Amino acid sequence: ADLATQCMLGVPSYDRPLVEGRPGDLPVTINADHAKGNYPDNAVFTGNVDINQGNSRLRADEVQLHQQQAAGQAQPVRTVDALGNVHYDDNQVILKGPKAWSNLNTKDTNVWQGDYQMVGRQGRGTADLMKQRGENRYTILENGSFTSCLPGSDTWSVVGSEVIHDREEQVAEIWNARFKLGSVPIFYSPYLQLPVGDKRRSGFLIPNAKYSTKNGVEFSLPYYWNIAPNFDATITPHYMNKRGGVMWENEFRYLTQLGSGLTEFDYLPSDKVYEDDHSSDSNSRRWLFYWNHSGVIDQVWRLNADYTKVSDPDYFNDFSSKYGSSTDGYATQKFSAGYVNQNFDATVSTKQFQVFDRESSNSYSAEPQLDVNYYQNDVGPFDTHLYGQVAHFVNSNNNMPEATRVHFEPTINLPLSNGWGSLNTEAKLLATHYQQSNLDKYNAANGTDYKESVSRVMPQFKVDGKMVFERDLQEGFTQTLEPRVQYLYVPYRDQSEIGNYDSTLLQSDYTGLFRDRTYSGLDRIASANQVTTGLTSRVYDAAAVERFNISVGQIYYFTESRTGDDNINWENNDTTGSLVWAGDTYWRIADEWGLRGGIQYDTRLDNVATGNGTIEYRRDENRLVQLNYRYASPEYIQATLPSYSTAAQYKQGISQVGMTASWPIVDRWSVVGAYYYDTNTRKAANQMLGVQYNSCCYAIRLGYERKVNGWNSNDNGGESKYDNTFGINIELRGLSSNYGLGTQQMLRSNILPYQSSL
Amino acid sequence: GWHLRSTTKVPTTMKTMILQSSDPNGPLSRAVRNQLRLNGVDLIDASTLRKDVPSLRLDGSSIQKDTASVFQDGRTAEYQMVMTVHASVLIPGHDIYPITTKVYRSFFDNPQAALAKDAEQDMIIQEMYDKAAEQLIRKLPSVQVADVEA
Ligand SMILES: CCCCCCCCOCCOCCOCCOCCO
Ligand SMILES: CCCCCCCCOCCOCCOCCOCCO
Repeated sequence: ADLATQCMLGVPSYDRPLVEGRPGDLPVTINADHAKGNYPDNAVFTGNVDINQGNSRLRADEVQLHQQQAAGQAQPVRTVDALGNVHYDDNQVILKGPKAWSNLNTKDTNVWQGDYQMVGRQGRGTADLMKQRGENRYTILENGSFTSCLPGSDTWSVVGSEVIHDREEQVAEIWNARFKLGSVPIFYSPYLQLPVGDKRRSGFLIPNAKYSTKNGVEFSLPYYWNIAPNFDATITPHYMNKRGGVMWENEFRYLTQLGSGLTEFDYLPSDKVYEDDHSSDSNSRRWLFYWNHSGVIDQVWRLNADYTKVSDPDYFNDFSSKYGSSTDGYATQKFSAGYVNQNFDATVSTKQFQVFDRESSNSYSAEPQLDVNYYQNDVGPFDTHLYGQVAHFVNSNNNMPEATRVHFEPTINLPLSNGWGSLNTEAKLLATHYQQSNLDKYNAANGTDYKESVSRVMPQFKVDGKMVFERDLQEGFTQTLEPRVQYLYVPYRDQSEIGNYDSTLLQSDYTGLFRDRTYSGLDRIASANQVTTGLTSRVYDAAAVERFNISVGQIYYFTESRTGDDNINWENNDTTGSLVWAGDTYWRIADEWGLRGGIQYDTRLDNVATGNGTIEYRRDENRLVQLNYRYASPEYIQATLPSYSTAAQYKQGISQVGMTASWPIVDRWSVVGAYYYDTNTRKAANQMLGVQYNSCCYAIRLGYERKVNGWNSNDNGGESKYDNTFGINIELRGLSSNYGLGTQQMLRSNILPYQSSL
Repeated sequence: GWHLRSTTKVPTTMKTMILQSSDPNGPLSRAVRNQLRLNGVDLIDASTLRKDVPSLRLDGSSIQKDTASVFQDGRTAEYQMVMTVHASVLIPGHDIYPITTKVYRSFFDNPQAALAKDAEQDMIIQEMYDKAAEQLIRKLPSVQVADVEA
């Protein structure tokens, strides 16, 4: 619906001609039945007196005009008095009162013991003295009671001895303020500020309450400080009961020509629970430093920054924020600066990490890492590319070996196209040099033979090609068939003397089947000798809109992909043949509803690698439902992730069903539900139930979230730890408005958020 | 033995096109103009007459990385990435035509070798851009057939 229109029902519409300017110099029209005395001195109108002046529409029973000398210079003191039944109306606010007064030169109007109601926008009240001074800019209220929600139920109201509504500065100042939820007062303050406008807040202070199982009773009262119309800060005292103390959260948004950015800094001086769990030292302070930055200077310069650092590896597990959650397994600390033009681009960056584990944080870090690309799209029929990289890798642990890698990779391409299809021949070269150090210490432990000066040269030959066919269907629908084939060959090179720094197994999507890489980075390159064949059938309608599509792929191997250190734990020992299979699909049906699917299968695992399927009923903007499902076989986990399969929590793999419900029961309350459930251990991993009360001038929301957090050791093998979380949040709004709802906001908040899958 | 050449031959009206964007050096922009170069489309700047020649304006892109699934300990199993791209076709005298596309992928996470998983991630992003560009090109005939008399 358009609730705004519903809230504009009680609010007057105001007709009348809109006069541009001020009704001060404009003449005064007086129409009544009765009118005695001296007109420019002591005038007395009676009997349905109607006085108009530009936008000033006044109607009363008796009106008196009493003047002063105003001699010499210059104007007349035009002083208009009003005895009884004064009904004033204009383009801004309707006033009703017994006794009134008005000076039309300075446009200063006074009304004693009257009631007021805004026009065009919500806002009413009753005051002992209602005044419009300062050329109808400053709205002074002596002994005033103000409220926004007009009829039905006296739900809330603010009373004050001295209230001031400024229109230019756009603000409602209140002296001796008292807030009421009807007839029962709660808070009293010597002074308060209620903003009417938008930019540059410094609004009083709006708090929020929570109730978690780990922190207990949580109470946040975040301070807001706007410095300048580009950057500002946001402090946040966050009282925690079980933790026993106030956690200070320092936000800082900024926006400069060098780019935008955000700086968060949470801090907790003393933690009792963390002290009891870890009494190795008296130091029990827990903090979080976050810094993000995104900048594009002169379209050619690119300055990006993603820095995230915590104090203890168990921070995000306990404390929850918009910067991390219990699902995070490590912290990312990357800085990136690059010059990207058009045919050339050189980006240098430093990558560091922070693994969230008590004793297994042997993660590497690039320091620095230089990337360079140089293109040439026209060398006759050919188009050439040049890639270069220099990366110095180090490790936090001084036991692990260090390295200095210099990679060079030229790529010559030859595109051919005619009409029914196309064929592209790509010949690439992969040269690489390694200067490794601190090897003697790691030469022990396990079977390793890493040398200081290593080199590697691997050529690559690839031939891609795809065709396009058409088959006409019924009632305007048009089907098309896209067959695709790509051969790849790379000779074998023994890489047992080369360490692993940025190489891991990938996932084989339908498009990923046509990828000339087996691992990530440039450390482990497989001996390619394969042919990839895939089919892509698509279904369009009469409006040339893709409604349906389906793809199925198959990779055939002539010889096994060897690197020289293939320590992959496969189920069987199949080396050749069609090992890798894939299949994606997408359905749209109508304007609403839809379907999505993706399946990856491998014969060496004797079971499907991955399997995801997501269906969704989406309207257009809000109120929607989603149902998803994901599966990852134990063999996949065993082969791709070693040592993880040894544990009991990563052994069974993945097999979960996701639920997301969001359909409004009443045209006021917003119902929100979610349910992620595992089928392997038949236990509910996550679930969320939230509700909201959107009246018109205020809104309270209650959220419930039960989720899996950590793993419980010992016991009878071990089980999953469960954590519940209640949340009471209150937002006023309705003033500057453009809020309320929540629609889907409440959905994205769990450890497994709701994504828009159409 | 059915007729070949499908998905509607890239409109001869838009055989030569102008590309507009806030960040022409961005990955999305370069992937788009490269995908245009692939389909045999001429790219000319907006410094000429520009009367019959339409244009393609890139509104903005947005990549969303959320947790798709988790293990039994609460830690992330695999992340699902969603690249949302907004665009608009501007034909001189035929108003505008909005084009919204989305790319969906996913990949497993490994803290131990985060760095590797970072590189991989970047690679994924690149591909997700390219495919996005493809998804932008295939939705052009809809804009072509949108030009109706009323
Ligand atoms: C029984 C007939 C209704 C009785 C009055 C109707 C005629 C209205 O005449 C009122 C005359 O007063 C007009 C005052 O003019 C105000 C503006 O001029 C004063 C300064 O410019
Ligand atoms: C989206 C925040 C909630 C909305 C209320 C605050 C208003 C939104 O903008 C505040 C932050 O944006 C910074 C303003 O942009 C800088 C403008 O001046 C820069 C030109 O030098």
